Amino acid sequence: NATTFASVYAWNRKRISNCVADYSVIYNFAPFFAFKCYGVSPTKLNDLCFTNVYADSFVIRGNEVSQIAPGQTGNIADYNYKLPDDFTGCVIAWNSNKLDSKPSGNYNYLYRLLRKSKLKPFERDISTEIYQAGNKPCNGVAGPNCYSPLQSYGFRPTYGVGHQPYRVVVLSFELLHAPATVCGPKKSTNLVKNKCVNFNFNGLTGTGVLTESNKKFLPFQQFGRDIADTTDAVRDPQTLEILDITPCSFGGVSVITPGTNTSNQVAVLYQGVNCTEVPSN
Amino acid sequence: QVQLQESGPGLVRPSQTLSLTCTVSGGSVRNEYYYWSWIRQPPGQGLEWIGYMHNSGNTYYNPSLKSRVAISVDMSKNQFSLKLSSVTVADTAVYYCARVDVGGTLVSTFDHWGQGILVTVSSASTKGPSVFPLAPSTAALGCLVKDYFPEPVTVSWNSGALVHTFPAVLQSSGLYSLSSVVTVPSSSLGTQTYICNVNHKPSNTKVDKRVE
Amino acid sequence: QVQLQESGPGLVRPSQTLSLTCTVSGGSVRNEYYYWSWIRQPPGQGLEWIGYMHNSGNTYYNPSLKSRVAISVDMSKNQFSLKLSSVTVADTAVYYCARVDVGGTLVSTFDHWGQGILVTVSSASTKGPSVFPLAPSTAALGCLVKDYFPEPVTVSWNSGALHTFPAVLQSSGLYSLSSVVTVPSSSLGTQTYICNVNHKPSNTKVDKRVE
Amino acid sequence: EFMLTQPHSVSESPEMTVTISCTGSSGSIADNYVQWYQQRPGSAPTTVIYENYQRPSGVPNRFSGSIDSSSNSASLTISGLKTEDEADYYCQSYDNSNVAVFGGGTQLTVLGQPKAAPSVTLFPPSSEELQANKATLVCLISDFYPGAVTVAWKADSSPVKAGVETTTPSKQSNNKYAASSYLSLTPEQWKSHRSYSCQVTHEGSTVEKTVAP
Ligand SMILES: *[C@@H]1O[C@H](CO)[C@@H](O[C@@H]2O[C@H](CO)[C@@H](O[C@@H]3O[C@H](CO)[C@@H](O)[C@H](O)[C@@H]3O)[C@H](O)[C@H]2NC(C)=O)[C@H](O)[C@H]1NC(C)=O
Ligand SMILES: *[C@@H]1O[C@H](CO)[C@@H](O)[C@H](O)[C@H]1NC(C)=O
Ligand SMILES: *[C@@H]1O[C@H](CO)[C@@H](O)[C@H](O)[C@H]1NC(C)=O
Ligand SMILES: *[C@@H]1O[C@H](CO)[C@@H](O)[C@H](O)[C@H]1NC(C)=O
Repeated sequence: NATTFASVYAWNRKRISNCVADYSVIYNFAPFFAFKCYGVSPTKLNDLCFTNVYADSFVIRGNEVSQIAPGQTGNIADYNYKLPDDFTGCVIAWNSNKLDSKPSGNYNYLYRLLRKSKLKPFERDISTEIYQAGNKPCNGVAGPNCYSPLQSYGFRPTYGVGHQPYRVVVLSFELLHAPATVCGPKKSTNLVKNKCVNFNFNGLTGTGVLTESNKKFLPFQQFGRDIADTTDAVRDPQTLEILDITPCSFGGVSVITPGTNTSNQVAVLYQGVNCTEVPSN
Repeated sequence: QVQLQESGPGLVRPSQTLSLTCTVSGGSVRNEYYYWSWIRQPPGQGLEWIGYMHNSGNTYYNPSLKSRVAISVDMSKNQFSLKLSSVTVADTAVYYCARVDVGGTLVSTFDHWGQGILVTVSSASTKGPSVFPLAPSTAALGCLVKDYFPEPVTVSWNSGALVHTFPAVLQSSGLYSLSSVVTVPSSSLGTQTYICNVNHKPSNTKVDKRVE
Repeated sequence: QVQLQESGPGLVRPSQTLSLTCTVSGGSVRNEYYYWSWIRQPPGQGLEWIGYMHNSGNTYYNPSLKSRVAISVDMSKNQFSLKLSSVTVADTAVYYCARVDVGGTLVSTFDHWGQGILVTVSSASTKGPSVFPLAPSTAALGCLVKDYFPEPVTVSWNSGALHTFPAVLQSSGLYSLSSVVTVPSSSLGTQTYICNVNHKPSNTKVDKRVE
Repeated sequence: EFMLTQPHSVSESPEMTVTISCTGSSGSIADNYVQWYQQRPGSAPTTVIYENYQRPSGVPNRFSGSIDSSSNSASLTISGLKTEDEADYYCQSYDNSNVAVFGGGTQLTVLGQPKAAPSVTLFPPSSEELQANKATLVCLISDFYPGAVTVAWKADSSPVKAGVETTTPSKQSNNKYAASSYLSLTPEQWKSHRSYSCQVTHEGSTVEKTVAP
């Protein structure tokens, strides 16, 4: 939702890390017409993590949106911005003709053309020298055989989908050393007590009767274990409340049988548990 | 083929707001290379453009009707609805939904059009018109019909003599007006029993008026 | 995808062993299923195949110049270098390094190419150009500029008056440049016509009256 | 700032050539896709011109566009007028600031019969309605060949345009049209002014009648 957008030949490079990536704002800002992902499914972005996320923003035409993909050929996908074949990420683009256009012709957006060599993936060339196209070059002044490499976009109102300005944002995901620290939100739920609920406080998978505890911990301690290395107490990461992890219920049921030689009526015995935690006499 | 379905009321009170809807049938509204626009046809005037809306919703509205007209597309049900406020006798026009091509060239070539909903605006209910005679100067006699809202209202003479009639027009008072005229050989025959009659269908009321 | 890039000297003395290089990015030169070739192309002529070299030491050459070329390889830097000994003035051409696919049960197309570097051969190091008019005999006339070491040379007519043919490297290792104009009738010969040149790499300007 | 202007109606003999201009008196016109449309009474308008120099496939090949007079004033040139070409037309263009501007109504008709003069009849302003504190006027039009005519009012010393209502013309039994006009006035203005007049604009003529207290 930024106001000033970078050109396609000088696309923006913002390192995003050490934060929670709430991707709902992406779906809330625009109808995401050109939303297409290549490494992760368009819905599992909140269920995994990455080390660093790079957001590349630029403005192109509506037909040039198809050039933002791993392996392409075109004016932008050869000389302006190229994605590697191993691109694992999403491509977001939407119409922006309402702000990036003017009646006299918007000239702040240009695209490079006629480069002598294809740019490597994720490359940015800031130089803007003349394009020498002859063994009798100019004396530095642009003209014959020294044509300008940057051509201005034809951004104007009343244009069609083929030429209207479209703002594109490329979210590249990276994995390397220094393990992942920027993940999506996990949507924590409300706390349930006095029930045999499964708990996952900061990854502590288990099951037990979460009851209020009086064993005050230290400010820097989050879990608690007994002699048997079994976790029996955990703090809710939302507050300073401490809960004891007691074993919910387990015990061998013994069936009292007087013997089929006499009768068929039998009884059961739930060893080590109350009668209030089991499904006449 | 693709057709444009329309829905909405055509009778509202003045100084209010009205929201009309229009759904594209036989296809999909999320298809690219096309916009979606509403078009007005003022009575007695030419053709008037309201505004078009892309699938992204750039909101290209009319400059003269700023903050008075608005249309929003909803691709979830493949429909788009036009809304406007302060409806009164100022426009009382018909509105048409349509699509337009933007396939590379500039926005042009409206290929599909709607049916149209007559947006009539009035404050008073269905009431009988007022009749006034016309004095003579070959002479002629007539009667003036004024301030009638409903459409099924006709003018006649002597209950069957119909002499000529003329169409109506929605004047500034928000109501229509009619007129009639009969021919006489001379102005001396003005003392005859020429009776101009009108009727009101919604109330089954017939009013007579003698023109001396 | 895979792309290559050449680098090396641009102008060397004759009869000296030439040695270019080619950097492989996006791919491994230590991989099988692909050869690694060098393709030269004289200016305005066809492609002349030199040879391709497999990763397993198998180096091939063109029979017309086998006794001169010797392709090397470097698995550590993903590079391979073509060594061409006993260069001549006619060997100036654009050398393209290109990978060729060998996985379709037969040797196949050069799927990826480089950018190409146009090397030249010259024995001298500095020489001023010599101008000669093209006297006429509808008419046409011009001037001829030859015998100069560097490639870029700018020619102008009457310092602003109104083609300049591209340079060509002759047998002596020097370039040549031509220019010609046209007139609708021979009566235009009464006007003045001076042919001047601009030599930036040596700061030289020559004047020659043409008629 | 882009504006257009359209004439009321143009009529000529069959098989002739006519010219209807959009009159781009404001802003540039040649920098946009000039469009023409065709509408019948009741139904929605249809496309008759899709490109500045090309016609759509759904229309007979009898239209040609005059995009510029080398300065301004785009026009449409129609050759081979016949009875099926009688319909309404509207200019369509766009401003450089995305402001769409429709030209307006333009009715084309063929002169298959001589142009009859419109009959005009006036009457006193309903003395009973004058007692009812109203002084509305009424004008009658009939027996005119064109499908639509413009009505104008004239007072004793100045023209009258405000408060004028025009009825939609209707076809008679003799293939002619008839309409009516109304003018809303106050009794003080009727008592002060000397007289009023009603005139009907026709394609090449004008019929006017007067009325006085
Ligand atoms: C994590 O988020 C929870 C939920 O917002 C935070 O709990 C909230 O903590 C604040 C204290 O800063 C509570 O405000 C206090 O509420 C009491 C009782 O209404 C009032 O008397 C105090 O004056 C003060 O306003 C807030 O009620 C509480 N919300 C809930 C739902 O319990 C929690 O603090 C956050 N943890 C961290 C480390 O930020
Ligand atoms: C974007 O920023 C503008 C102000 O720059 C603000 O009004 C708007 O609410 C923000 N969000 C969206 C979705 O436009
Ligand atoms: C138990 O089994 C024995 C031997 O089969 C039998 O004699 C006796 O009647 C049985 N007891 C009862 C209560 O039936
Ligand atoms: C339930 O379990 C508790 C805990 O051991 C025990 O004190 C109590 O006697 C049991 N029975 C009832 C009815 O609470």
